Amino acid sequence: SYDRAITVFSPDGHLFQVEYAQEAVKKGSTAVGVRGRDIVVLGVEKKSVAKLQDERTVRKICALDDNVCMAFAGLTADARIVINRARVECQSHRLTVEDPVTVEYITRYIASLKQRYTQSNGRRPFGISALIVGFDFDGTPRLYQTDPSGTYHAWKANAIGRGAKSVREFLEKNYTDEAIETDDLTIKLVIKALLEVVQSGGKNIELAVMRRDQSLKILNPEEIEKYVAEIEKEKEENE
Amino acid sequence: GYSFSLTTFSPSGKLVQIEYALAAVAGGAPSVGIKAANGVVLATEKKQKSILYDERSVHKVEPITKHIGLVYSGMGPDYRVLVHRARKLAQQYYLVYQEPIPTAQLVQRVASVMQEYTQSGGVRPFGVSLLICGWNEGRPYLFQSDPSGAYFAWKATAHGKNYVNGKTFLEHHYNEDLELEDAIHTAILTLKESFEGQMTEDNIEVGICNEAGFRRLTPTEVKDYLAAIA
Amino acid sequence: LDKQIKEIKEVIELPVKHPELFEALGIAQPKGVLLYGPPGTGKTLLARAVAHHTDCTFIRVSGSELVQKFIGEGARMVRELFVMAREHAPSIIFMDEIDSVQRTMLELLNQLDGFEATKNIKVIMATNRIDILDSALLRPGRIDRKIEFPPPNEEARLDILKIHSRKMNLTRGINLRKIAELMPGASGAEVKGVCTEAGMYALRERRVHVTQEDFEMAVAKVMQKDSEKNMSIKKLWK
Amino acid sequence: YDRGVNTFSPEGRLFQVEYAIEAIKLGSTAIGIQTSEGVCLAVEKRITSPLMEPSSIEKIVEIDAHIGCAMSGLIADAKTLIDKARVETQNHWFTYNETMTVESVTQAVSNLALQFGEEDSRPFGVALLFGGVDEKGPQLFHMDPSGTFVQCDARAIGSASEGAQSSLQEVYHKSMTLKEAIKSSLIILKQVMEEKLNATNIELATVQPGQNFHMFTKEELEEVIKDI
Amino acid sequence: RYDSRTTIFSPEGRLYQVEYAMEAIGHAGTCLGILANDGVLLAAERRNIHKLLDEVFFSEKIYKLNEDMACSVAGITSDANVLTNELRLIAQRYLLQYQEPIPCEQLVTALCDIKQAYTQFGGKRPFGVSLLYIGWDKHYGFQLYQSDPSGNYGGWKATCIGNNSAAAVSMLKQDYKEGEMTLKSALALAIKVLNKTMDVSKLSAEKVEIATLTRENGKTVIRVLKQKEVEQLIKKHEEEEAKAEREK
Amino acid sequence: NQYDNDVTVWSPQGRIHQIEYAMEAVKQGSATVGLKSKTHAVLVALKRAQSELAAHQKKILHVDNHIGISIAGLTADARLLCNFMRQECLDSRFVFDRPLPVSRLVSLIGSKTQIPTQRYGRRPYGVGLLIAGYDDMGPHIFQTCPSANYFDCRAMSIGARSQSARTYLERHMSEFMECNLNELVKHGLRALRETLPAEQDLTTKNVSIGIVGKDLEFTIYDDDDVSPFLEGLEERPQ
Amino acid sequence: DRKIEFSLPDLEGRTHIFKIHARSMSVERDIRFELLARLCPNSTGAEIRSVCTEAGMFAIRARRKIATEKDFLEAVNKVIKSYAK
Amino acid sequence: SAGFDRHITIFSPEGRLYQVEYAFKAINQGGLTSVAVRGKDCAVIVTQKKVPDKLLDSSTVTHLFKITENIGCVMTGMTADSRSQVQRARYEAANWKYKYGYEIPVDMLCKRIADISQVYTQNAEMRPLGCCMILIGIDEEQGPQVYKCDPAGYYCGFKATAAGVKQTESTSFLEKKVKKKFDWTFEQTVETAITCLSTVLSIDFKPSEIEVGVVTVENPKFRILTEAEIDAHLVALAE
Amino acid sequence: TGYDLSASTFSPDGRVFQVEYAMKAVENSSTAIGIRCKDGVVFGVEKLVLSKLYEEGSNKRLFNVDRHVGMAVAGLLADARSLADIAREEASNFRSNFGYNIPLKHLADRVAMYVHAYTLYSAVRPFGCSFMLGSYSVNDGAQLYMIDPSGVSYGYWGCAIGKARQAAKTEIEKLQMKEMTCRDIVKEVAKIIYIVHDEVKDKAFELELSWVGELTNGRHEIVPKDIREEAEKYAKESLK
Ligand SMILES: Nc1ncnc2c1ncn2[C@@H]1O[C@H](COP(=O)(O)OP(=O)(O)O)[C@@H](O)[C@H]1O
Repeated sequence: SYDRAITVFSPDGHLFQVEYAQEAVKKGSTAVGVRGRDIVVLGVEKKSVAKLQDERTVRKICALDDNVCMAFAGLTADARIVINRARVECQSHRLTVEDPVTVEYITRYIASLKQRYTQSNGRRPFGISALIVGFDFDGTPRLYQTDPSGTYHAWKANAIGRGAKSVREFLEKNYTDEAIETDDLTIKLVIKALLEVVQSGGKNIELAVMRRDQSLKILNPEEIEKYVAEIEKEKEENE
Repeated sequence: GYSFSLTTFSPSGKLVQIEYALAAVAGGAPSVGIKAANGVVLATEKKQKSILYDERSVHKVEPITKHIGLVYSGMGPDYRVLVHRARKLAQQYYLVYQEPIPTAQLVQRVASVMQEYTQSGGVRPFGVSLLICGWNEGRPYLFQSDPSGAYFAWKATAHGKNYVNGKTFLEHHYNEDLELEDAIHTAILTLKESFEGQMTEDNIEVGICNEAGFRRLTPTEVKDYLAAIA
Repeated sequence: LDKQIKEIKEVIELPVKHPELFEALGIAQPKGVLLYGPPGTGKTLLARAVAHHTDCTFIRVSGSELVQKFIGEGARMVRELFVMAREHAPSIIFMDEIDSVQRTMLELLNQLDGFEATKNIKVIMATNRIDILDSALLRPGRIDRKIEFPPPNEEARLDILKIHSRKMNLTRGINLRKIAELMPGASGAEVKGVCTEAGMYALRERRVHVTQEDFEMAVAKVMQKDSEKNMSIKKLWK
Repeated sequence: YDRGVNTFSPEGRLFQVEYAIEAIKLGSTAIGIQTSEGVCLAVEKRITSPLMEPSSIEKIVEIDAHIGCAMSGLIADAKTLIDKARVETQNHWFTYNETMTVESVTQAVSNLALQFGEEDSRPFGVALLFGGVDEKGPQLFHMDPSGTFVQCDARAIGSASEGAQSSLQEVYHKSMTLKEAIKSSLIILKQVMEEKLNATNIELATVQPGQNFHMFTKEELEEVIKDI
Repeated sequence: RYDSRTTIFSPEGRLYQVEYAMEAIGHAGTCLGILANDGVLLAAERRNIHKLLDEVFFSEKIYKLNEDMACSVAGITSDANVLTNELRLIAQRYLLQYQEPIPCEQLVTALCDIKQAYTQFGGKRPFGVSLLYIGWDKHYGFQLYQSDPSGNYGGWKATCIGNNSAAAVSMLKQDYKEGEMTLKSALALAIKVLNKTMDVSKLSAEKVEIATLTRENGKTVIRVLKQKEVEQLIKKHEEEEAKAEREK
Repeated sequence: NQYDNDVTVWSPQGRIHQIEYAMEAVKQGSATVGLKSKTHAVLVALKRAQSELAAHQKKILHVDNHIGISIAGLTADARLLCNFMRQECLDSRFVFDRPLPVSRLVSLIGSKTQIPTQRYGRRPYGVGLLIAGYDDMGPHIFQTCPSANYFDCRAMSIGARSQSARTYLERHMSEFMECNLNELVKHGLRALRETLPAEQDLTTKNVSIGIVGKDLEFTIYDDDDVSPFLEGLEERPQ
Repeated sequence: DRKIEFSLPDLEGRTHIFKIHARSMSVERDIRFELLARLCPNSTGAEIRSVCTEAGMFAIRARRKIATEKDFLEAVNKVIKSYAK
Repeated sequence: SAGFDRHITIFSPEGRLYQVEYAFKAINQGGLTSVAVRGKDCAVIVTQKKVPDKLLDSSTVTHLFKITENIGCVMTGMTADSRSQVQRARYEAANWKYKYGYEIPVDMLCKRIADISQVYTQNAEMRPLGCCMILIGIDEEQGPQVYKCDPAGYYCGFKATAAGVKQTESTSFLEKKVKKKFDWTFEQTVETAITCLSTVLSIDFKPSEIEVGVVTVENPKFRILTEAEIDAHLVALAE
Repeated sequence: TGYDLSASTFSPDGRVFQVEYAMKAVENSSTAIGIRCKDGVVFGVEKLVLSKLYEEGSNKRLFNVDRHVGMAVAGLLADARSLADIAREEASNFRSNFGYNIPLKHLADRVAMYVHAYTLYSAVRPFGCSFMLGSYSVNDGAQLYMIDPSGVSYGYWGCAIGKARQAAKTEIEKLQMKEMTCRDIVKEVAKIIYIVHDEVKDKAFELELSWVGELTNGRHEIVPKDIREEAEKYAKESLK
């Protein structure tokens, strides 16, 4: 048997189609998020909005609920439909159920959505992966990622392929078991990962930081440039 | 090859299956349709594998309203099915808007219909291209709908087998200020150029849209107009 | 067409005339050339011309033999052409219509990556249509530019006419300028074709004709071959 | 003869679900043992990244307090089976007001396992180990994508499952105490998977007839670490 | 051969069908969205310039669906028509359930989601149509957006789609204008870009279709240019290039 | 071969090789034994083991107190038909409150299994069954095949190595008709021993029995019932 | 006439083949071959030969003119686990 | 030509009705031939009832059928499909009379059957009916008609027509006959059909070999001629 | 080859080979004959003894559920059972709606239309058996019918389906079915069964008979060879 069909096993049991979904994600750009002492911080890179194109329509980050936001890497159409599905799911569950929503339920829901759209022929799996941030682990922060194979997991920090190969190794080398001292060092580590990222010029890099008690916050390019310069100076006296 | 299925693109960004349906349009019997200052003319030719037929038992020119003319070039059965659905759609619009179908509305709706068969491999698009003429707002108009599910307008047009010479004749012969009878004469002339053999009332039928209403030429009228073509 | 001559000369004639420049500035010599444009329209006419001015051996390969299509000899035939070219250095290798199987493509890429430029041996491979494969070939060590062949302009088509106009006679006032403007967007060989189809129009009267009117209908029958279904194609693709 | 499940192979087998059996090989190994003292399940982790939350891998999951569960296969179909099992057990309690016996769980889960080609899909590339202490005492079962299920005194499923199963067969008998069975499973895992065992790269779970709750082990593996 | 069906993935992880769709618009048209201020315009060229095509609708590339929305079309005509009617239906539904004009971005994203859904599922084919729209709303006012078969929407100060898009985007980068870039400067830029993208000299008016939206009429209006004003624009461009030749 | 798509494909030979593969899948099952007297019906099974620390796969399933089954094939379809017969027995007990006769139930299973054989989208139920049932009309021992066909046998055996059994039952059918229950189960055990390899012998672990009678409800006779009947088994001489 | 079946070596077979290959190699006559074999999964005999050669390579990289048991172990991890990754 | 003809919905590169022609070839395999001829006030049908064996009952192998008490029918094709389409035609006529109340002329019936056949041609779910249709009927105050419908869905009226194996020869005979304007009366029409068939098969028929049906303005009730009437017609042609 | 794989796939010339495969598969099955007298119809079927595991009367090929119709098959037994079920359902439908007995012509027509309907759609295959239909009606006449898996049915004075087709047809031809009564028909049917390859290459066979007529109030019953054994010994009269 071969990979020409969604539901067909390889003779050694592999499903080459979902592996191709993961690889189609792997061609997608860098996406690295971490959870700090209290805050969860993310950084959007490689947008490269060229002059005539506007950066507003890029949608570097979309907030599902006040305690969860997402952007996904890969195909923007699939990212958008999954954003709409997650937003509708969380809002409807909070509105309808006798008790409100937690990030774990929406994590399960999106994992189930990927597994479902992956499960049958005539229905292409999503070619996107995303790194989930939640505020209400009894007020504590927590971090997941999602995968086209309908797979999710929890991390102290996570990255995906294009950013994984370099940045994630840099994190596993650097990540201190002590949570980054305050959101200041959280943003410092995010900027360091962006330094491990390809270009780090600040022309398209933007970040969104969520404190797990405060709602989501959006960072301005000027503050991002100031943080990048601070990290460059810190590397400068590191000699 | 890529024409095996209609649901996929070619690397050249072409739908090979839709093209071959238009080849069946080329295999259709040529029809000539031109507009005049006072109306529109739709002419077509017929031939029989034997004189055993009742050549008047069926009609190739069909109306959709009392003031609409319509002619095709393709295989008969798909044409007749499309005519039935077009008449029913016109009736539905008459029920809804309390008005008869406008020519533009009719052509867009029938083209959307003919697009409805352009999805999924279990169905096949019509091998029929349509010529539509009608009166609207006191002025004559004409268009054409093709198996692609689209439409385009035309002051002078024709299609079928050996259509390119008809195009050349229309380019070098048609002007926008022609008169209805002279339009019928031009139509029969370009049909005679388009098909071999003598053109007689057994061989051609023509429908003309007048602003008040549309009618199909009787066999005696076909004999009279076909005779003394210049 | 003029821009084609300069860049091909800079990439073929120049590496032939002054190898000292590339060694003095310490560069690996340019290795490959690739041509975009409508089929022919000076495509082969250029490659054949440059080889004459450099006097190097010209190799002509059609796209047809490239695509033997039954694993004919594509694996080794590429090498056999290459080795013979090295034996007759300096030489120019030309292939046309690459668009007209994957295994011999990898074979060519490896040879393109592997053979030495120590013999003024270069590859000029030409194409007609814009293909997805073509953009993949533009890689390090294989090809270095994107020469384009546009359809000839009004005065440009006139020069094409004048190229074959030496042999043909003329009336007391044949204005090729007015004849030139009647075929907008026509390719090059078709401008030869209108001269070609004016050819047996001289046989239509079985004597010296080459008349101004002749080209006016020598235009007529040429354009339709460059035509016909293009009228429908609008009603087809739309 | 590989296009679909609904086609019989020349020998009578199916070369579509036999590969679903092959998918068990690419999954991590897991150990399950049934003893009169209790039922224990062991799961290998092979830590993939220090940044991962170790418990985020659901290869050890509970469907009810009287019963245990372990996994070897694609974690997505794994979670689907896990959810289905929790749903059937909870509904069985809702209707009967009693615990769902482990054999009934294994049977009722398998009906969802029997949907690859008989309704109106594809077998789930997951093989499971169930461990329950109920009205029939301590119980350990194994079930595979083919839909067959078996009551097991011991079982090892996953990658390198064959050698572990062979060694366990050489050592284990159906009259051990629970602790020595756990020790045998632990030494077999330590032999097979990576290195000296610890909470990071192995997971352990065990349920008892007198303790029909908390199969899980959370840093009480330290006794195992100092012992084995 | 991993390009047969839209729902399969290839061992390099790309969708050959959707790329085939992009290449299908690659030869569709030359429709463009102009960078402009005080008013936004679309410019379209028709490959149906003929002595006998009637253009009865007085427009075949532009289609207006609001008092503040309009669209320009380049792609498969049947897909284009069904997409425009679907947009009309979406606008009708939004106006019915909100009693408020739709935001442009919400509408275009809804269409792109529908297109993505049409691509995702089996037995179904991507709409090989890319079309440009403009709109004024209470969220962002002047807005210009582009959509593609894959289900992606592109926001642009200026953009051009169809054949020879590379030259248009390169010159729009080169001849770019910002801020004070009035509608008349946009007309000049559109004229120049279409003259270069087309092979013609003295670009004929009947080969171009242009529409625009103006907000000095702040109750909002959309205009489609006739032949005479376009011809005057052509004459203005001709005299501009003549002056540029006089600048030698 | 082109002719190995779904059962919809008729072979030129007048066969449908999918059905023959289903019969082979029947032969894929382990040895089974089924035999009756004029008052009882008994089926004997050989429970295939997996390991010294795993239980043998069961072969005898309970459908109703008056009808019993024994399976040989891919257990999924076996259990699906088992649930089917359970449902039909329940409906029979519900409508007129009457134990369902064997013949009508077996005909229903035949029709149900036949529908896939004509229709694409579902492989036919590929499991071999032995059926033991007693009703108010007579005692019955039955077999069915994935070809949607069923056979009423005085004595029947399906599975691997079953031919030695089949010879045993064919030779001894002059005896069973009025043999007692103990003699009938001894005959079944002797039939099972014929299929045994020289290196394996019967025991409670691998032997399963199922008995139904006119005054004895169908029950499954596992290890506990196997223990007494093991005595009186024919030896293994040479 | 005769069909001869070859199966993957068991623990006894693995010990025997390790004895066979290690005999010609320069090692200390103190290695626990049985430990290596039972550490070895269903790995074929070619795997035993390759592991012995890789242990020799490990020794060579340190220029130790005797191999060590440590080299045998590290070769086992290298080969077996690198493929078993 | 080859390859693209394997499915009915696939247009060959030439854009031709290949599966339609294959249905026609399935028609021609049955060694049969039929004809319908229109007269001044009569319509005549006759077909070859080539009885293969004597052990069958001749009543059970008829190929003339009454679909309406005043409309006739004649078959050419495989028996099962012919029975199916005559049942369908009877149902369609009955439904028309149920809905509209008054008559369903042969024109409507054949047009409807041809339309439905076009439907099966259009969708790939079911194989097209590989048999042809010929009918006769009297019209309101105008006269008799003969209509021919085929698997392609082609549908038209006929002054004379033929079906079966012997298409071209029978049609040529009819064409040679019809060029002259004369009183094509009932006896002359049936004689012309009979002699056409007796030459195209070139056999001196015994009466059991053929079946004759007729409808006429003076006798609108459709009739199937008895064997004795067949002998009377034969001795009429005997002169 | 090629244009063969589906019942809906036409051949480039002629008809679908799927149907032909169906009827030839019918040709290789066990033989079944049916002969009708003036007022009644008699059937004959040969059945193979399987092994001694068989139970002297199991899996027989004679089935009859209708107040005046007898029915026997010659083909694969599973499709035979399914077609018997369809015939029973159609007969019950007619009896429920119309309220009276169905003419055997109409019943065979509907059953054969359903059979051919199983040949039209590509998702379904033609049947693997051919069977015969026998009845009498006091109102209009006596009937016999023969139906094949191709959806084609005819009425016969006598017919024979199985691996005896032409030889058994000739054995039918020697009879005078117009005027004979069903009492002699049973004897000739059983003898004809035995003469035509009873166990030439086959080991042995079992014979079963069916008999419906006006003399038995129109209803069908299996003629008992448990009594009078006259056709059985009549067959052995023909051994030499
Ligand atoms: N620019 C040009 N000027 C003159 N002749 C041309 C030109 N382009 C093409 N031709 C004609 O084309 C022929 C050479 O073949 P060409 O079209 O260059 O390539 P190919 O052999 O691939 O068609 C010559 O006969 C020449 O007359």
